[PDB]
This record gives sequence, C-alpha cells and structure tokens, in this order.
Amino acid sequence: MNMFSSLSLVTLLLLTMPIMMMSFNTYKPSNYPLYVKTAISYAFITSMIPTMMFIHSGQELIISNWHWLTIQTLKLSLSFKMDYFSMMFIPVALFVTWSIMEFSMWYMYSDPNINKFFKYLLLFLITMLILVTANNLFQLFIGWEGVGIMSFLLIGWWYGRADANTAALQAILYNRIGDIGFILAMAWFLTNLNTWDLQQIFMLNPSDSNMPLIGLALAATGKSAQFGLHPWLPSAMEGPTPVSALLHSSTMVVAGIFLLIRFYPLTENNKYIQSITLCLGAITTLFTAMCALTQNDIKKIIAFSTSSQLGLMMVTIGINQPYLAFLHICTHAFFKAMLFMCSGSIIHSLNDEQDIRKMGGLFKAMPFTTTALIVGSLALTGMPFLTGFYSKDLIIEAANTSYTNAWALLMTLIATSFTAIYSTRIIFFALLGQPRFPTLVNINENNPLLINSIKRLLIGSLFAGYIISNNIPPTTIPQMTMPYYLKTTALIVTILGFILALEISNMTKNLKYHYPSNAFKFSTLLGYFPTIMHRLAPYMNLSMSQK
Amino acid sequence: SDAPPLTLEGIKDRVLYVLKLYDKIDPEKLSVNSHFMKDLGLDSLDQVEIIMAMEDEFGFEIPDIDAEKLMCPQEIVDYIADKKDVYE
Amino acid sequence: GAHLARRYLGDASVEPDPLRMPTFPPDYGFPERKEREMVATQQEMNDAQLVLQQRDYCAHYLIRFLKCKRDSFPNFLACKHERHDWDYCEHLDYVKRMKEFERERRLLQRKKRREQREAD
Amino acid sequence: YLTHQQKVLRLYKRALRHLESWCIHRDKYRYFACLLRARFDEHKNEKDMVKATQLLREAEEEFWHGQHPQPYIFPESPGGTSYERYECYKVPEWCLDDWHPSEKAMYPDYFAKREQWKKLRRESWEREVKQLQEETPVGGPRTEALPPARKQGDLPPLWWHIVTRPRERPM
Amino acid sequence: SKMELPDYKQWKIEGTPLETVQEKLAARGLRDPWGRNEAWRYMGGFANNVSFVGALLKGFKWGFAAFVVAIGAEYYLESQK
Amino acid sequence: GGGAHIEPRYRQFPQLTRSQVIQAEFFSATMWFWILWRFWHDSDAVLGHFPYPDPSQWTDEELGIPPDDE
Amino acid sequence: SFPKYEASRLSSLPTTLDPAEYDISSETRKAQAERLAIRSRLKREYQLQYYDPSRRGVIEDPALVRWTYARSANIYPNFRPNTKTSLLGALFGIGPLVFWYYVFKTDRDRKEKLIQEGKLDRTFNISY
Amino acid sequence: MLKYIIPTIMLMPLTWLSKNNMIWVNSTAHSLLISFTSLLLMNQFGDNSLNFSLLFFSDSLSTPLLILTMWLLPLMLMASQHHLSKENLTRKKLFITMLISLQLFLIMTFTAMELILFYILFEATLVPTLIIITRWGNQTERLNAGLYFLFYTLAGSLPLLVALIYIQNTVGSLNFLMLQYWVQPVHNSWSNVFMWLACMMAFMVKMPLYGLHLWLPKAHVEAPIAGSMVLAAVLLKLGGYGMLRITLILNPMTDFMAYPFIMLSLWGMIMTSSICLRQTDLKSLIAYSSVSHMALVIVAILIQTPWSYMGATALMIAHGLTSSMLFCLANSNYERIHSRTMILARGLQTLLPLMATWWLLASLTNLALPPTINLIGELFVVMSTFSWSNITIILMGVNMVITALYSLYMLIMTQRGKYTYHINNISPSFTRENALMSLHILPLLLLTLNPKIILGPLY
Amino acid sequence: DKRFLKLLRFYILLTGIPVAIGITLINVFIGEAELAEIPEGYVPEHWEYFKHPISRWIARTFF
Ligand SMILES: C[C@H](CCC(=O)O)[C@H]1CC[C@H]2[C@@H]3[C@H](O)C[C@@H]4C[C@H](O)CC[C@]4(C)[C@H]3C[C@H](O)[C@]12C
Ligand SMILES: *C(=O)CCCCCCCCCCCCC
Repeated sequence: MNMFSSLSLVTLLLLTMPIMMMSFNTYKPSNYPLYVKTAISYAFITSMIPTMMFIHSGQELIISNWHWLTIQTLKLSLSFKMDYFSMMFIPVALFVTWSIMEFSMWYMYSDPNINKFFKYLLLFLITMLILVTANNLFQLFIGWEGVGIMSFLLIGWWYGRADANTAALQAILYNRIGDIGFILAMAWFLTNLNTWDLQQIFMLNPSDSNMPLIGLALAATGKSAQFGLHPWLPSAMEGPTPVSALLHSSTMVVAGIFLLIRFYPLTENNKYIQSITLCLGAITTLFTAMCALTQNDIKKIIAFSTSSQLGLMMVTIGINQPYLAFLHICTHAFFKAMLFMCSGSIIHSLNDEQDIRKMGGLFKAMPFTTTALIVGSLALTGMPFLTGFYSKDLIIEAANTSYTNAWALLMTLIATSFTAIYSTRIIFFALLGQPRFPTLVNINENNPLLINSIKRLLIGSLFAGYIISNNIPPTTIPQMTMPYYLKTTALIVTILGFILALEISNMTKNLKYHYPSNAFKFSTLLGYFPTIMHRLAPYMNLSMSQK
Repeated sequence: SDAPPLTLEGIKDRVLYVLKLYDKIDPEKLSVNSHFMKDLGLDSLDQVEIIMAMEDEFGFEIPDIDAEKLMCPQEIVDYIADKKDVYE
Repeated sequence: GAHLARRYLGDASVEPDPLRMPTFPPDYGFPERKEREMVATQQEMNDAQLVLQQRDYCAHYLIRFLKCKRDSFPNFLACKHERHDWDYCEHLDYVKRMKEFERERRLLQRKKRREQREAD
Repeated sequence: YLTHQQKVLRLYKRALRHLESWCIHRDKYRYFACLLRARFDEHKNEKDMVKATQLLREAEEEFWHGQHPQPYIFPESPGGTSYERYECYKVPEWCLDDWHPSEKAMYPDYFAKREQWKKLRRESWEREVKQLQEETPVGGPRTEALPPARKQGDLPPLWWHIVTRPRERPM
Repeated sequence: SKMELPDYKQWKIEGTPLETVQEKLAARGLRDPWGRNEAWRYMGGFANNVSFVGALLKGFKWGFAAFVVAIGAEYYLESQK
Repeated sequence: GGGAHIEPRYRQFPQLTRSQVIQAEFFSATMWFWILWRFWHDSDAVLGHFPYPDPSQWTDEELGIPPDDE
Repeated sequence: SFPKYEASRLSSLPTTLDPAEYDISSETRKAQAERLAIRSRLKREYQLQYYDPSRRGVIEDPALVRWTYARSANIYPNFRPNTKTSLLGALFGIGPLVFWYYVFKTDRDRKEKLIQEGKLDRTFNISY
Repeated sequence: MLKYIIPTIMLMPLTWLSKNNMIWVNSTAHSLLISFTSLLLMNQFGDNSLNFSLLFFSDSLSTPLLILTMWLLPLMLMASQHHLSKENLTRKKLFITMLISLQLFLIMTFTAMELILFYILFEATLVPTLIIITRWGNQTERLNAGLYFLFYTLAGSLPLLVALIYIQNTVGSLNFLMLQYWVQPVHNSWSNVFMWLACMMAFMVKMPLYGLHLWLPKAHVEAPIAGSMVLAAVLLKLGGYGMLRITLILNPMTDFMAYPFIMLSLWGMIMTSSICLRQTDLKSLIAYSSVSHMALVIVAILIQTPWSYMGATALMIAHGLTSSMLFCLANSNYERIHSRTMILARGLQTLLPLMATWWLLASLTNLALPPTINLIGELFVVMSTFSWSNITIILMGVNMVITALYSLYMLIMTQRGKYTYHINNISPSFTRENALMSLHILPLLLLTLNPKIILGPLY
Repeated sequence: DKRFLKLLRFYILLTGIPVAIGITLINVFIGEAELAEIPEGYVPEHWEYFKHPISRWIARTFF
C-alpha cells in the first residue's frame, strides 16, 4: 500500500527533477543529454515496481494529495488516478521513450540547441503522464493542453522552415478545435452534474449523457487526427524525425481515444456516440489507407500508416471494447515508433533524402536497418503471435461477431488488407531492388548508441506484446466462439494484402509507359481534403475579417 | 551524420569524372578549362544533359539561368564550390 | 451473413427479431425445463470484484481462474488449465445462445405453415 | 520575355523529372528518357519559327495531365526536405559589433583581420561610388548587372554582405 | 581523404539490362548518350539481391534449423517426465 | 569518430563490418523462431480455438421443438 | 481531353499556358524593360544604404509606410448616403446580431417556463 | 486607507526635492516599497468587508485591483526612463508627478465608500491620462477624436451624475454599505429604463464595449508605453468595478436590459479576434485583443452569477498583467526599430534569445494556457454561460480558437522567422528590458499557486 | 543574456534561501499548535485562533 502508492508518485516528480536543474545552476554542462535519459532509465525501474504490485493486487488507487481550490461546493486538487491504465500505459511509454531517448542523443548531434531539445522532450513526457493519471477533467484538461503546446515547439523546432510554422499552427488550430468539446463536457458535468471528479461522474450514471459524450467525440476528432480534423497529423513530418517518433506516433496521438476509454461506464449505454465514433473511424480508417495506398513520402507515409491504425482504434471503441482497444495503443506504438527510428536510419545513410523512390538496395548495404523493418511491418500487418496481431485478430472478433452497422464492417476489412499493401510498397523500395540513392555513398550505421536504441525497441514488439497479454487480469468475456471464417477472416485477408500489393508492385517493373488516373491522384493527393480545406477556410476566416 | 566533408581537390574529378563517362566526348582531348561549345565541339542541348548529371551526382538542383553559362569545368567547379562555400 | 441475408432478402416474419428475442412464451410446448443453478450466490459475486458483463452463469467457473493467478505471482504460466474450464464452460454457453435462438426461429417458421392452411 | 527558344529548355529538363519519378527504375528511366529525347529529336531539326512557336503550345497543354501526383523535389532546393531547415541557426555577420569584450577576448586573432576587411569596406567605398557613374545610363540603370574593379587593390562595388554571408552549415 | 577514384571504363552495359535499352534502341534508331553512367546501380557489388520472398525469409535457415531442435526438445524433456 | 573507421566509397557497396552483419541474422532468424516455436503449442490460435458447429446439423428434439402438427 | 483548368481566385494559371507570354513583341518588350530598369534603380538606390557601413538603423521604406498608411482609413473616403454599400455593408455588422437576439432569448423564455413547471432537469445542478 | 495615500503623496517631494541623478531611483525604491505594505490589505473576512472610515474601505473584490495598481507604478517607471533620458530635467518630474497622482486617484477610487466620491475620482482619473497620452504622444496626425470623449460625457458621465443624484434623494444615501440594506426592487417603467441606461452606459464605454471601442485602438496608437500600461491594466478595469457594485440596485430590470449588451460582446469577441489577424501593428493588434478579453467580462457581470463574478475578477487581473506585459514586450522592439509595424522586423529569435523566451512565455498565458489564472477565470465564465444558455459555448469556443490563432501568429510572425537583412541595430537585450518582463510573468503564474486571493468576494 | 540570469538567480536567493530555512527551523522546534477546548472564562486574543506560527504571528503584528 504505502510502498505501492509512495513509489508510484516518484516517477512524475522524479522525471521533473532534471527540468528543475535546467532553470537553475550551471554546475555541469555537456552532460545533461545523458542526464535525462538515465532518469527515464531509472524512472522505468520505478515504473516497473508498480507493475508488479498492481498485477498481483489490482490496487487501483486514487490519491488526492492536495486541497488546491474550493468553490461553494467544488474542490480541485493535484490528484492522480493510480489505476490499470496508468500502471500499464506508463511502462510502455517510458519503454518507447527510453528507446527514443538514446535515439535522439545521436541523430540531433547537428543541433547546438540539443540541450534545449531535451528541455522540451522531457517536458512533454511529464504532461502526458499527468494526463493519463489525472483524476479530474481540469487536471486532465491541463495535460490536454500541455501535449498541445509541447507539440507546438517540438513540431516547429526549426522555426525557419515555413512548413514548420504553417504545419505547427495547422495542428494547433485543429488541436484547439477539439478542446471545444472538452470545455463543453466540463460545463455539462458542472451544470447537470456538479463536479469534475470521476468518482461522482461514474457513480451518478447519467441517464441522458448525449451532450457530454458528443464533446468527447469531438475531442478525439482533432487531437487523435480522426477524419474531419485529420490533416495535421501527417503535417508533423516537416520537422525532426525523433520528435515525430514519440509525440505523433506513440504518446500524443493516443489522447483522443484515451478519454473515451477513461469514461467507459458512461459510453456503454448511449449508442448514438458509438455509431458515429464507429463510423468516424470507419471513414478515417480507410480514408487514411485509401489515401496511403499511393503516397510517396517516407515520413508522411508512416504518418498515414499510423493514421489508419489510429482510425481503427475508434472502431474498436465503437464496438464497445473498453480494455481490448487499450491494448492496440501499446502494441502499435512499439514498432511504428521503431519504424520512425528505422526511417531515421534510412535518412541518416541517405544524407537528407526522403523520397520513397530514392531508396533501394538496402538488404545488405543496410543489414541492421533491414533487420527490424520487417518485424514491425509483419507485426503491423498482423503476423501471428506478434505485437500487432493480438489486437488485430482480437479486435475484429466482436466487430464481425456482434451487433454492428452493415457499412461499418464494409471498410473494416477493405482497408485492413491495405494496411499491408503500403508496407510491401515500402519494404520494396526500402529494401528490395538495387540501390537508387545518389552517386556518393554515405552509408554507415556502425554506431553503438543507435544499436542500443534499436536493440531496446527491436525486442519489445517481438516479445513484450506477448508478455503484456499474460499478466493483465480478466475484465471481459472473450468471444472465443465464432464461425471459423470470421475467426480467421483476418487470417484469410491478411495474406491477400501482401500478395495483392505484390501483384501491383512487380508488374510496374516492366518497361511500359504510365497512364494517369483520377483515383490514382484522389488517393495520392490526400482526397483533396487538405489541398482544399487548407486554402479556402483560411481565406474565408481571413479574407472576410476586414469587413 | 558524423561529417560529410567536401574538398576542392576531391571534387575536381567529381565534376570531370562525370564527363569521363560521356559518349559524345573524347576523354583525352578534354581539359579542365576547355570550353564545351568550341573546345569540345558540343551544343547547348548537349550541355543540358551534362548539367543534369551533376544534380544526380551531388544532389542539389541548379537554376535554369545559371546552368547555361557553366560552359567551363572550372565554372562548374566554381558553382559547386561557391554554392556550398567550399574553398580548400 | 446467411442469417442476415435470409431474414430480409427472404421472408422477414420467419426470423425472430434479434433485439426483441426472445418473443414467444417459454412454455410454448416446452415442458419440464430444469432450472439453471448458480454456484456463486450474490455474496460471492459481490466480493469477487467482477464486471457485471463478466458475471453470468459460467462466471462461477471464472472465479477459479484468478484464485490461482493471484498466488501465481510472479510467474503467469501456472493457471493455464483452469482457464479452459471457464472458457469451455463459456464455450457451451455460446452454443446455448445459438440453441436458444433456434427455438424462437423454429416456432415462427413452423407457425407460418399452420396459418397458411388456416386461410388457404 | 526570355524568348521561346530558351522556353524550350524549361520544359525539356522539367518534364524529365516528373518522368524520372514515374520511371523509378534505372533501366526504365534511361529507356523512357530515350523515348522522350527521341520525341524531342522529331522536331529538334524543325527550324520554322511559326511552327516552333506553334510546336510548344500542345507540349504545355500535353504535360499538364501527365504531371506527377507527387513530383520529386531535391532536398536543399525550395520545397525540399532541407528547405531552409538551418536558416534558424545561420547568424548575421554584422552582429559581430555588439559582441561583449570578454566574449571577444576568446578570438583576438580573427577580429584583428576583420578590421582590415572592414577597412577596405570603408576606404574603397568612395571610389566605388564613382566606379558606377561611368557605367550608369541615364533614365535609371538598364540592368542590375555589376562590373569588376578595373584596377588593383579595390573590389567590385556592392559586395560586402555576399562575401561575408554566413556559411551553409552553422553547426 | 585521397578517395582513390577507380577506372572510368569499369562502368559498362555488357551483361546488364542497360544495353537491353541499346538492343531495343536499334529498332528505335538511337543510343543512350550515358550508357556507362548508371552501370553502378547494377555493378560494384549490387548484382544479387533477395526479392520479396527472400526478405521475409531473411535468416530463417538458422531459425528453421534450430526450430526443429527446440520443438523436439519438448519431447526430449517431456518423455522422461 | 575514431579516425574515420569507415571510408565512404563512390558508386560502390558500403565498406561495412562483419560485427554489424552478425546480430542482424540473430533476430532476423529469431524473428520466425517465436512465430513457429509457439505455433506448435499455440496451434489453436492460428487455427481456431474450438470448432464452430454448423447450424444446419441440429434437430427439433435436441431443441425440443414441437413439429407442425404438434 | 486535357480540359483546361478553370482559372479561379484560389488557383493561379500555369505560366506556360497563358497566351499572352508566348509572343513577346514591342507591346511586351517595352513594358518588360521599363520595369527592370525601374526595379534596378530601386535596387541601386537601396544598394547604397545596404552596403554603406555608415548606416546604423532601419531603412524607412516608402512602400511600407503607404501600405500601412492606407490600412488606417477612417473618414477620408466614402460618402454617408451611398446606398450601394452603406445599407448592405451595415447589415454585415448589425444583421446577425438580432439573429442571436431570438436564439438565446427563445431558449431562456422556453427554459423559464419549464422550470416554472418542472419540465427541465436540474436535480443535481448547483453551479449557476 | 490613509497609510497608503500619504506615502503615495510623499513621492511628490521625493520626485522633486531629490538630486538630479537620483530622481528615477528614489521613487523606484519607495514605490516598490509601498506595494509591499499594499499586501496588508488581504486581511479579508468571511462575512464582512473591511470598513475603515466613511471615506475609504476595501472588500475582497477591491484589494486585488488595488495591489495591481500599486504594483504597477514602479514597472511603469522602469520602461519610461529610456525614452525620457533625452528629456530635460524639469519635465521628467512633471510626467512622474502625474503618475503619482494617477495612482493616488486610482487607489482612492477602488477604496471609495461613497458612490459619488467614486464618481468624482472616476472623472479625475481621466485627467492625468489625457496629459500623458497627449503631452508625450507618439504621433502628430491630429485624428480629431475628441467627439468620442465628448460622446463619453454626453452618453456616459453626465447622465450618470443625474442618476446618482436621483438615487440619493429617493433612497436617501449613496453609501454602498447603506445600499446593501436599503436596496429597493426597481420595478419596470420608462423612467427606470432611462435610469438604468444612466448607471451603465458610463462604464460600458470605458471597458470598452464593441461598437463603442473606436477610441481604444487610436488611444494606444498614440499613448506612450508609460501611458498605455495603466490604460489597459487599470483604467479599463474601472467600469467593471462600478458595474459590479452599481448593479446591486438595478434588479430585476437588468433581467432583460442586458440582452443588447450581451449580444454586443458574444458576437463582439469573434469580430475583434478576426481583425487582429489582419492588423498591421503590434500595439493595435493588442488593442483589439484587449477588447476581446474585456468583452467576456461584460457578459459575466450582467448575468450576475456567483461563478461569473469569480471568473470576472481574474480576467481583469490576468489581462491587466497580460496586456501590460505585451505592450512592454512589444515596446522592447520599439526601442530598436522605432516602429509599430509588425512586419518591418522578423525572426528576432535569431538575435534576441531571452527576448523570445518572454514572447513565448507571455503568449502562452495570453491564450489562457492551463492552469494559469488567464484560464481559471476565462474557464470559470464559460461554464456560467451554460446555465444561462447552452448555445453560448459556440461563440466562446470560436473566440478561444481565434484568440489562440492570432496570439501565436504575432509570436510566429516576429520571432519564428528570418532576420531582416538590412536592419543593423539589434543590440543585445538590456538588463532593464528583461527585468521589466520578468516582474510581469512571474507573479502572474504565482497567483496560480494560490487562487484564493483573486477569486472575488463570492469566494 | 546570460548575465541577466545571474541577477535573477542570486537576488531571489539573496533572501529566498533563508525563507525556507527560517520556516524549517521554526517547524522543527516550534512546529504547530494543537486544537484545544475552551476553558470557561478564557477569551483568547484575535491571533489565538490559528495554528501555524507565521499565520499566528502575522495576525498579532499586522491584521
Ligand atoms: C552533487 C553533484 C556534483 C558533483 C561534482 O562535484 O561534480 C551534482 C552536480 C552534477 C550532477 C550530475 C550530472 O548532472 C550528470 C551525472 C552523470 C549522469 O548524467 C547521471 C546524473 C549525474 C550523476 C548527476 C548527479 C548529481 O546531480 C550531480 C553529480
Ligand atoms: C455474412 O456476414 C457472411 C457472408 C457469407 C454467408 C454464408 C452463406 C453460405 C453459407 C451458409 C450456410 C453455412 C452457415 C455459415
């Protein structure tokens, strides 16, 4: 108990101690970059001690450790919600962060402001952890903005690049829009209900919670980059790759779904939210892949490749799977973030080249890079027993074997195969074929530090996702019984994506001229949603402002 | 990215070696300062192809206006040396 | 969906409505139905700390799964066999769920022929 | 302006790049490149100015529906991956003046030569004014081209910042 | 530093598809002006490369060989109780 | 930076080292190790947990359904 | 085939399809040269200050000031009884305001009666 | 309340008798010192306010505004001395004297126990401002904006004088404490509808109110940095003070008269926010930005909900700290490029590292970053509108968005950009400049640690 | 730019450091009072209704 709670709160305060050392003193320069990493390394250990106790005891502890404010009949505190999600989502985030931690200590050697770089990387981590552990909307709101702001600087690290300034505000524009539902939700729980503490919210079990949940639906629309407020998520790839690896691949993007899960007791009864959320992911989960089938940017493609995974997570919640969707969060983060780092290896040896068509001949010229690229893809595509398959097979269970919209299941599998399609298009140019990079060879990855970074993040997907399944205790009645094809439909359509893309990929070798096609451009040009909605809408708001 | 250094002496053959694979030139007649149109008996349309190879060779675009005047290998070296600020 | 297809693309009346199911009397010619017991009374479920959806008839098996799990710490591969007892017991219920439906399906299909001749 | 003769090139090189990204594969690229250059050599000998003027409208009306959905762009060039990514680190030279003394004490040697660099930025300035007043047409200078210094020891006017412009990689 | 640049006649089209363009160019009545330019994309140590099938099967020989031993060891470690 | 332990080439295969190539095969070979080393004992997962009965193979008596006359 | 793009406010035409520039006659040669020399003279006029060591300050651009000056248009132009824009322009600034007048008012009038009859839920409402 | 009035007065001999070169220091040293004693005014009581005598008194609401004013005089001096260094000795004493009087009127204003006395001081407070704005103005374009201040007296002050007098004859007294107990139900009549307009239109213009704001954008465009700070930090806040107090006697008439006022803001917020994105001036952009935040307060006061008043108090505080810092921050560039144009200078983070840190710092709290008081109040008010009306969230959401859009833009346009090549006088940040910003940002966050001191009287 | 932080760092610490020390010293040795009942006939001062010493003292001296 005491030991469990006490040792748990150290991580949030422990992580902040290096930050307190940046605003004060000048004792030891040139060593902070390692200082932070070891703290996470140490933090991870203190993030695993709660792991043991929680699994054995399942001790969900809400700790109110202050009396901040008090209005008539309200009270705010700097409390934390030590429960399943924090105990199980924190270890993964640090694990990924720990990998990314040492990844960035090498890639950004070209930045004199590297020390500043870490002055914010550690900041975001703090806010994200506070967000998930938050017991109240307000404190939860704070993290909802910290991720919003910490992204602003990290997104726009190179403030000179016009893409950063435009993209950074594009996301901030969207990120703020999502909060409209968030602030609305607080108002409703303050008017109809009377508090922002989840204890009262769940226990009272609202009978008409359409409005508060509708705000939650909007919250995830922009923050998690769902369709309708999606375009910004790819836009983050105009800046540092390590920055994209954590914020927009593993940590910030998970915010949108997280709130719905954290309000699981309320979301169950109202199916109005479920349908639109179920449909919202449906339109997004394919619109991301449908667009992604022909995109030609290594970093953006990964963003779209991440987008579809996120788009499907909403469907997982849309099918009323509270704790099963949670797994998809951790499982996806491992490799995809590693893929960002792997994409870093490609960009490193390429000396600032990113076009997918300017890559190849890397199977043996990039042996280590080739090593982990397939696992993430195979795990991403749903290779059995791998980190991504567990969710992919499990998640498709209820959706295809429980009450769901007819059209909802339609795009559910069409894009599912597309998930593997671009992976083959990627590993093809990335690894298959003879080299196509510029004449001079800058290829070198005999860097021990990165190998440590790749080592740590290569292992987790292979084994950690498998391990994570065992310890977690029962919370649901698994639908182990279903028609064999439905149980194996993923096991049926999975191989189709590789082959179908392989059918598409190899026929392009032949020396035959090309032919334009509208759909080839509709998906390639992002469905024209960004190309249009990011011209007129700025023009409407601004060109019409003067009058 | 450790260090991608650049040296004028090392770059010397990089511009010239590009010409060493051309199928419209005798390698031995070619010189460091040889004008392409007259000394090498070439044309602007032929000269366009050489300029393009430098972009695949080194990896950086070339403006249309300044591409034409680079009729001397030294000038091409000057463009590469001067644009990247390489002096030794 | 064969069942989805046959219902609407076929005659709609024959198939019981999934939401309203069950919709016919329990004793529609079904005599002497043994009761379904509950091993774990209200007290045990309350103290078990289980999700209501996680609570059902088969849940009385589900209690056995974790009891070993808690003592199984730190290892996790010690209570595997106990799981199948509940899961297979869960497996039976799913078939029952399928069997429960048919008694509602048969009556609607059978009743059509009886009424068809009642007015043919 | 710029004449149509040079306007031919502006599609010759550009059309290849979209074709280049379309070609992808190396053997395809050269072969298809030969296909394009062969088409150029269909009319390369055409010396009819009316037709040569008229043999460019369709080409531009032909390329629009062949342009790449995601055309490739070089890193350092505008719109590329490294498009001004390091402009945030490049620092103006003229700010050297405001350096604090103690800070300047670290590099006594370098600043010593600068005083001579600025020296010819001052003394040479006066004659640089007249140096353009013989190459100065009335009605405003016709073009922005500049001459060299027709003597020894001076430098072509309007040169200070470019010569002292920072380097590509500040770090 | 010195970056010894090898011979410039090493790059060639013989035995590689680069000349297959030349062979088909006879019917086209032309020749690639840069025939020797891009011979490296198939020369210099890039002749053989495992295709898609090989990529997934990278290194599976050793794991496949060791996999059979591991599964059998269960029988070895289980037959004797 | 140990004195340029890698000397870059021009239009050539990289000047790699064996050590980097070594560990690549371990996990790459071990990649399928866990996939199949558990397929043998987790065979149900990739090939169904339990068979799903075909509905058409049921009977009224097992469902206690009075026939039309009954 | 290749349906020519419809020129739009938000999509400028491609440079190599405008018929104006294909032929460059005196009617275009004259204009092109004049702007360059005019632009050159500005560069020359600006080139002195930029490359003159003496200056320590910020150039007082005459173009910028006028651009800023024109923005602060207060009373100098425009006529009071100009029906083209006064009536309609005034609507954009007074029209939507009344629209909100009924929006919120109707609900509050609607809301109040429900409370007077208990037709709205407030059982756990305090913050007001 | 005398213990703060006389020492404020004593600065005048100190501003005058002092030596030539110690004029700045002496006032700065004590002025900072006086504020320390100002903190004593936080001895509030749960049920009763603090009633010293018949001439002054400060409740919970009054004190936080008092602290800001006293806390703000030394900061105004710090920025001032740079532009005044060239001025002759005698005038500097003249300008400095006005501030001391300006503080004197303000501190007496918010503490006034009698409304007419408040009315008297209210008019007096303007006089020092006009001299400061006019005598040391930054422009010579003769805008001829007198009609607005003539309109102020015609539609504002002068009607207020009659209503105040009428109340005393009818009710029998204008002491707010008496009003608490002799307040009578103001039934509906055309006369009262006229009386209602007399008690509020006077304060609406000063807030200001959308449509009636034409003076504020042109008031800052000319007022020096010393004049600007008090205007947006204090003078704008006068209206809310009286409006909160005066509205004690306008019920139930306010239950319907507020709608034309409420609609002006509810829609006024968005209009101002959008135009800022089009503005071509660092100060003017702040001007309308000032109208934005002040618009939120007007809605809070009129609806008169227990949460509205709590949130309103901080909005005046945070905005006063916010805008005041922004002017100083913006006026930091003015000390180099001597311009208000926002596009004349760009990419200043390349040359003013620590300056950009303030810019990012200040802008963060401008858009109500959590948990700062900028958001505690603003977020307090948004919830209150929901009980009054659920639809309001649309406009508040839009306003927050655009307020988040332009706030970062101004930061983006200047700091996050490429340096102006021709500019050659970007000297390193001075100790005074950085010090001034630091005094602003720091306490602004500190109050977030303890919100119980600017929660208003309802807490 | 670096120098400014020298003043900000030290000046806050010029009396910031003793502030915690003075508080900590009092807490360890004087600490905090404990609630007691009201013996009949004992009417405390105004400052005798508070627990913390600094809070207790601040009442008597100023408020
Ligand atoms: C008290 C100690 C000062 C020791 C000294 O005299 O240098 C302080 C000042 C410098 C600090 C260290 C530096 O920040 C970096 C050290 C090496 C690793 O980064 C881990 C933390 C690390 C171990 C730190 C521990 C502690 O905070 C230190 C050691
Ligand atoms: C609909 O969701 C699945 C489409 C396939 C329907 C199956 C039709 C053929 C087999 C029906 C008889 C066997 C029962 C599955």
